[PDB]
Amino acid sequence: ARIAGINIPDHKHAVIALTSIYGVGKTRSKAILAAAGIAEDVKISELSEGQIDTLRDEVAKFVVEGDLRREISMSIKRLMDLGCYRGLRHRRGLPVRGQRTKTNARTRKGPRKP
Amino acid sequence: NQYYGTGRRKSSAARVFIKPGNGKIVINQRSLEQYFGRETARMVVRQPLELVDMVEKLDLYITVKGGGISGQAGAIRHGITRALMEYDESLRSELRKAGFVTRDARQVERKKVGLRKARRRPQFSKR
Amino acid sequence: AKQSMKAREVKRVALADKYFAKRAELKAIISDVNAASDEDRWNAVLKLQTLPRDSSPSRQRNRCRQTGRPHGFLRKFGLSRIKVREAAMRGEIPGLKKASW
Amino acid sequence: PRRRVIGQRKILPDPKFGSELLAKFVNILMVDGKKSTAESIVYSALETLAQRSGKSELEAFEVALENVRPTVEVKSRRVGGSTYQVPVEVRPVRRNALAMRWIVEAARKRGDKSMALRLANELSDAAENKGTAVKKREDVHRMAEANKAFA
Amino acid sequence: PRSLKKGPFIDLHLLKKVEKAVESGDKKPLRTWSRRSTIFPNMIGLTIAVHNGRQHVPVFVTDEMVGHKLGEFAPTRTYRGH
Amino acid sequence: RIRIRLKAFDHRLIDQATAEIVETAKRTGAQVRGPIPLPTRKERFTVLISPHVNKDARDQYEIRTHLRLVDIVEPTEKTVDALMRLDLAAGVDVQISL
Amino acid sequence: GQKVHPNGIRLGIVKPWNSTWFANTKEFADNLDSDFKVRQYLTKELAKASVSRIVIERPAKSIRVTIHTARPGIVIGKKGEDVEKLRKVVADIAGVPAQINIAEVRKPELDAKLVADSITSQLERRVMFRRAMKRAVQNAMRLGAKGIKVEVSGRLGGAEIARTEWYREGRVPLHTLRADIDYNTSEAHTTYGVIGVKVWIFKGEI
RNA sequence: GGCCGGGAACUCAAAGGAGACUGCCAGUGAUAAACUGGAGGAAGGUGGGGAUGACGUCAAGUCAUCAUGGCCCUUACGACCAGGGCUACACACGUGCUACAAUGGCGCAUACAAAGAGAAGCGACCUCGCGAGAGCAAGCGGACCUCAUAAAGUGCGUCGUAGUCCGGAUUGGAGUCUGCAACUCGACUCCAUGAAGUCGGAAUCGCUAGUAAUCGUGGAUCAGAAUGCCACGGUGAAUACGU
RNA sequence: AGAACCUUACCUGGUCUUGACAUCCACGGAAGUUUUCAGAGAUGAGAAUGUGCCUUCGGGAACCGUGAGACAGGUGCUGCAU
Ligand SMILES: [Mg+2]
Ligand SMILES: [Mg+2]
Ligand SMILES: [Mg+2]
Ligand SMILES: [Mg+2]
Ligand SMILES: [Mg+2]
Ligand SMILES: [Mg+2]
Ligand SMILES: [Mg+2]
Ligand SMILES: [Mg+2]
Ligand SMILES: [Mg+2]
Ligand SMILES: [Mg+2]
Ligand SMILES: [Mg+2]
Ligand SMILES: [Mg+2]
Ligand SMILES: [Mg+2]
Ligand SMILES: [Mg+2]
Ligand SMILES: [Mg+2]
Ligand SMILES: [Mg+2]
Ligand SMILES: [Mg+2]
Ligand SMILES: [Mg+2]
Ligand SMILES: [Mg+2]
Repeated sequence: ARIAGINIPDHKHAVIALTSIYGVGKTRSKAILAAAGIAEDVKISELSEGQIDTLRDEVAKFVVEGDLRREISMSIKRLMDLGCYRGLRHRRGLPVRGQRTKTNARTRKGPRKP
Repeated sequence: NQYYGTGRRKSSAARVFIKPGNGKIVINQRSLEQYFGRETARMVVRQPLELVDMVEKLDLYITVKGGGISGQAGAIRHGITRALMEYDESLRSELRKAGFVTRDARQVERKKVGLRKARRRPQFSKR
Repeated sequence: AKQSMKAREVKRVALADKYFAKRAELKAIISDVNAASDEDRWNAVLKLQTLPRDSSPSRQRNRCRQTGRPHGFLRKFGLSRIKVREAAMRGEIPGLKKASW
Repeated sequence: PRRRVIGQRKILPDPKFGSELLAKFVNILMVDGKKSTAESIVYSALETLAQRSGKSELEAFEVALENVRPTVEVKSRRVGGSTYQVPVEVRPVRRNALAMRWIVEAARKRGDKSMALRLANELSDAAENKGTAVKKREDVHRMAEANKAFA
Repeated sequence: PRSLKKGPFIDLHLLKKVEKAVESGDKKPLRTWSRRSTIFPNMIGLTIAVHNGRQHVPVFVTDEMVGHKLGEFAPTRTYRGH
Repeated sequence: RIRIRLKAFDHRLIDQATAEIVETAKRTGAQVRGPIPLPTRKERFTVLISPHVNKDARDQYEIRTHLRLVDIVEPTEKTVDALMRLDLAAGVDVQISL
Repeated sequence: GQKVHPNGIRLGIVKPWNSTWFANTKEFADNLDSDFKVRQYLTKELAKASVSRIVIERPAKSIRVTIHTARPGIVIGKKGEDVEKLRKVVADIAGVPAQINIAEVRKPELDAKLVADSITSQLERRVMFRRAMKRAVQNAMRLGAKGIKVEVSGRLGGAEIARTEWYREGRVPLHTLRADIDYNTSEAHTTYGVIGVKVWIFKGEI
C-alpha cells in the first residue's frame, strides 16, 4: 500500500483509497483501477502485491504527488515573476479569477485581520 | 355495464370505471402495487372499498394523469367514491360520513409579489 | 434619455442593418470547419473587426420607444415598464388588462 | 388565537398498523415533508422494538409513551411584575404530543448509526424509564413540583 | 477563453504596427490601446506602451508572456493598502 | 378540410366571429366540425409601478389570446368564396390553411 | 398615488379599449408605437377641436381612426379637407391606408377628457381655480350625472406651497367595477409650473 | 404502441349557465340584528386565493423614466471616439445560496407534474466529442414541433460517524461558444486541488394548511451573463390551552 | 427585468463647435454603393460609379455637404417650487 511514494490507506475501497494520491481524484482513480482490471469496491488490504504492482505503474502514467505539485507551484511561480494581473493577485493573496473583494474573498485572504 | 366516476385532487384527474368482478385493480395499465409504491397511497385508493366492504365484489379500471403520488391517489379514491354512488346511490351516506364524497379543494396557493413563497416573507430587519 | 443617447441608438441600428450581410458571411467563414483554410479564416477575423463597431447587433441597447429608457424594457411592447403601465391603464394596449388568478 | 377557535385537522392513520396515534408520531418525526422517509424510519424502529421487547408494535409504543407522558407543566404567567412558573395540568391530547416530541428530540440527540436505531434505542429506554425523554419528563415534573405553590 | 477554432485575436492595426516594427528593427515603444490583443511570438523583444486607462505603461515583451493579452501587463487600478 | 384559426384578445368578439363564420357555412357549405375552443394563451407581465425603488410595488397584467378552430370539411367550392371576402371584425386574426 | 386607475381597472368589465386590433409579438411593438404617433399628432393638430378619445383599429393592413369630438364640424371642416389631410398624414405615419371616422360627443360637459381640458385651458388663461372647478362640477350635474369629482393639484394661484383641492358632488363609487366611471387627466402649464387636473364622472352602473 | 379504423363516452379545452343565499331545521337572542349547532350539499357560511387601498400623514421617494416653473453652462455643464472604471478592498452590516451530513451521498435502475416560451427563434433525430458542446438537419409562429429526460420519491448496493466517499470554496492546467474583443471583467465543461465549516454569542426573522419546510420546473431582462426577481407544480407538517 | 465594448450618466487623453439630435434655412449636389491610405478611433484625405426626382417639366423633393443665425443640447441644481 505504497503507491506513488505515499502510503495509501488500507481498509477502504480501492477507488476511495487511491484518491489519497495527490493528483488522483475519483475520475483518475476509477480510470486507473479499470485499466488495472481491479474492481472498484475491493479493499486495498485484500489486494496482492501483483495487483498492487500493476497499480504502481498504472498511476505512473499520471503526474502525481511531488512532480505534479512542483509544476503547479512552477505554474503559479511562473505568473508571479511574469508580472501579469494573475501574478499580482497571487502576490497579494487576493482572488485570482475575478471574484469580488469588497466582501467574501476570505479563502484567499484568511480570517478578518482586525 | 360500467359505473363511472371522476376524481380530482390537487391537479390530478382520475377516471374510475367499476364493474362487478372478483376484485382486481388496474390503474394506468398497471396493478395497484406496480403504480403506487407508496404504502399510504395503497390505503387511499382502497379506503372507499374497505369502507363499503366491497373490495372483492368490484373490478376497478382506473386512468389518472397530473399531479403526483398523493395527488393521483387522492383523485383515484375520489373517483372511486363517485363511481361507488353511481353503482349504488344508497351508499352515499356512509361515504359522506367517511369524508370521501367531498372534493378536496386545497390547491397550491400562488406565489405573491414581494413574497418568496405563497406566504413566506423575506427576512425583516428593523434597522 | 438624452437626445444624443437616442441618436446613438438610431445610428447603431442603421449601421447594424447596413453591414448585416457582410458580417453574416464573415462570421460564416470563421465558424466553418470544413471549408476553413487557416489563412482564409485569419483574414475573416481581421476583416470582421475593420467594420464599424456599431454594426454589431450586440452594441444595440433597446430602449423605451417613447422615452429612450435603457432599463425595465419589454420586448413585446417596445416600451419601458413605466410607459407600459400608463398606456395599459389608458386602454391603449389591446387586450392588456390587470391580471389576477 | 384571540377570537377564532380551531376545529382540529384530521389525520389519516398509518398504513401498516392503522393507528391514529402512530400517524401523528410519523408527523412529529417527519422532516422537510419527507413523510415516506419518516414512515420507513418509525416502521423499522417499531419492529426492532417489537422483537427486542416481546409485545406488538402498538403495545411497545404505548409503554414508552406512558413513561414519557407528562401530567403537569409550568407556564410563565404574570400578575403585576411577578413572572412565576405556574403548574397546570396537561390536557390528554397535549400529553401525547409532548411525549412524541420529547422522544423524537431525544432520539435525534443520542448518536447511533441510523435514526431508526436511534428511535428504537430511545423508545426501548423509555419503556424501562432510562431515556433522555424520560429524563426531560422528570425535569418537567420536578420543575412543576417546585412551583406547586402557585395555582 | 477564446475558442481554438477562431485562432488568437489580435486587433488588425496593432498587428500591422508590429509588422513594420520588427521589419524595420525599430525599438521605440509601440503606443497601443489594444489591451485585448494576444501576444504574438512575432512581438517578442518589442516594447509596447499599453494603455491602462490613464497612461501607456511600457511592457517589454518576452518569450514567456506569449499566450497572454497586452492588458494583463498593465494593471488599471492603483491600490496600496488602506 | 380547410381550417380557419381565429385568434383575438376578446372572447366575446371571437365568439361572434365564429358564430357568423359557421353560419356563413351551413348555407353555402354544410357539415362544419364546430368551433373548437383550443387552449387560450395567458401571457402575463409584471412591471414595477413606482418610478423609483419600490420593488414590492408591482402591477401584474395579462393578455388572453383566445383561439378558435372551426375545421370546415366537405367544401362546396362555392362556400370558399363565402368563407373568403368576409371582413367581419377588426381585432380578430384569421388564418387560412389548405 | 394610491388609487388604481379608474379606466384601467374597468377595462374588461365596463370600459372598452381605445386600441382594438390584433397582432403577434413580431409587429405588436410597431403597431403600439405607430398608435402612439398617430394619437400624438392628432391631439396636437386637434387641440382646439375638443377631442375626447382617439380610437384606433387595424383591420387587414389598414388603420381605422375614430376621433370622438364635441366639434365634428371644426374637425371635418369645409367639405372634409381637414379630415382628408388628416387621413393622408395619418396614413403616411402609420404606413398603411387610413380611414378617419368622426364620432360626435353629444355633451362635452359629461366627458372627463373635455372637462379636464376645459379646466386646464381656464387655468392657463388665469381663471381662478375654484371657479373653474365649481363651474365644471355644476355643469356636469345639471346635464345629468350621478356624480362628478374634480381634483386640481399644483401651485394653485401661484402659491409657493403646492396643494390639492377637490370637489365632489353626487356619487362617485370608485371601488364599484360595475360603475361606469369616466376618468381622465390634464396638465395646465402655468407660469408657476404644472397644475394637474383629474376628473371623475359617474354615469350610473351596468 | 390512440398505433389504425373508428367513437363523442370520459379526461381535457373554452364559451355559456346552474350552484351557496343564513336558503332550511333546532336552540339562544329584546318578540331584532345576529350567534351557536344540524341536515343537505362539491363547497356553509366574507368556501380558498387575488385585484380592489377612504379623508389624510410622513415638505416620505422620484427634476436620472417622463413632463415641468425657476436658476445654471452655451469653442461647454453640450457632442463624437478609443481605453479605464461602475467588478477596487485593512474592514462593518443587510438580503440570499451552499453546507457542516446517515431523515444522508455515491452508483445503478425506475415512477408521478404543472405552468410557460419560441422565426436573424425554439431547434427533434442521427454522427462526432469524457464533457461543455459541435456538425448535419426535420418539425414548429405551435393542445401538433422544440425547449423537455422533473426532482425530491422508490428499489437494490456502498460508506460506518470520519473534517469522512460530508462540504466544494480556492487555485493550477486543457477547453467550449456568445460576441468586433472574455486582461481588468462570464457562463459553462473536463482533469487535478479539497479551504472554512462538525449546527453558530448577545440578539433576531418568517409562517395557522396544501401554509411552513423541502424538491424540482420556466421566463422577463437578455448576443452571453441568476444563488436575484416573477410564476409553476411535487411531497407535505407542528401548534394555536388562551389573552 | 441582467455594467466586457454598448449600456454609461464616471475619468484619462484624442477631438467638434448651429453642433449628434430638430425646423426654417441659402447655395452646391442624387444618396448611396464599392474601395485605399493615415489614425486607436473619432476623423481626415482620397479613388471610383451612381445621376435615380416625378414632372405646369424650367422645378417642390428625400435627402447629402458647406456657410450665415435664430436656435438646438444638458442623466446640470432645486422632489423644500411642481
Ligand atoms: Mg487525490
Ligand atoms: Mg407546493
Ligand atoms: Mg426583495
Ligand atoms: Mg446588451
Ligand atoms: Mg429613445
Ligand atoms: Mg371591496
Ligand atoms: Mg424630502
Ligand atoms: Mg433625496
Ligand atoms: Mg469597462
Ligand atoms: Mg453596482
Ligand atoms: Mg405557446
Ligand atoms: Mg472530500
Ligand atoms: Mg394570518
Ligand atoms: Mg466607452
Ligand atoms: Mg462601459
Ligand atoms: Mg464618458
Ligand atoms: Mg450636464
Ligand atoms: Mg416630497
Ligand atoms: Mg411628488
